[PDB]
Amino acid sequence: LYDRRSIFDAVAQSNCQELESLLPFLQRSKKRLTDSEFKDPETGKTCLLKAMLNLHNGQNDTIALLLDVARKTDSLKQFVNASYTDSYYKGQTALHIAIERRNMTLVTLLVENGADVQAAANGDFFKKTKGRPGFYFGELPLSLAACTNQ
Amino acid sequence: QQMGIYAVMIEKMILRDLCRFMFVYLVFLFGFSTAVVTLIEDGKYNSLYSTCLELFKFTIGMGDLEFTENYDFKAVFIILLLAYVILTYILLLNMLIALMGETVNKIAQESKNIWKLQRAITILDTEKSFLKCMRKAXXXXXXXXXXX
Repeated sequence: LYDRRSIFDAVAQSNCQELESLLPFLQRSKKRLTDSEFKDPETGKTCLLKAMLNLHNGQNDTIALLLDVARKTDSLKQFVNASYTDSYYKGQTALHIAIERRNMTLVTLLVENGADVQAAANGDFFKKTKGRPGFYFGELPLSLAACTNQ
Repeated sequence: QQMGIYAVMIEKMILRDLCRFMFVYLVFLFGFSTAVVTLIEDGKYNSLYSTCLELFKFTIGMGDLEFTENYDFKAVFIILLLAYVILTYILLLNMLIALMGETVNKIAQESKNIWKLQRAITILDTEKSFLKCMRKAXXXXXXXXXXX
């Protein structure tokens, strides 16, 4: 069995083992990696997104496994494309983060598993400082990738 | 911060200026005024005080030149004046502007932070001098420079 907490901890330390029994779990319960219960109820963060924050050397293969699991249930598209819902990071997707981190490899990977390239990150974190701040590029992956000189 | 700069400068000049300058002007005016009192026998311009006051007006912009008819030796008193009038307001004035100009090469730029100190002291005191009433007591600055 797996609750939200269980996976998020596994992800935090790049553990691909504690997620050995993962796929077969939501096969029995037919639960989806995308269920309401597998996201933070106030931000909309998913395990993939936790993984995106918990990088070590711009690397995490909990990602590769996490994606793999989502296709086997074909949560695939809406999984890779889930966005933040809090006023701060609203509309931020994993692809936004990969770029923010200047990580070709993870941009490449996300685009190949079908990240929406037109997804607008539009929360207060992506507009001019309250100061909050900060910082605006606006919104769309291309725009980001240019404004950060990439 | 516009008003403040103006406020600081006047106070600084006043502290600097009177000792270096108020005294020197007093000496030039004192000497010449004494020279004049000796010069005049009668008519109330004999008094050091009346004569000195008459001598001051030259500096104000109200100078009367040869105000007094009374006295002896004719024009020498006028030459005595022309020098003092030429000598003190005017010889004295040029060097006085010049030092400020030389600083005004500089301090004006250094100073503005000087006001900054004044606000800090006023603020620090009110809270301390505000009864140490409940008041804030985390700092962070929103930042965004790349550098990326």
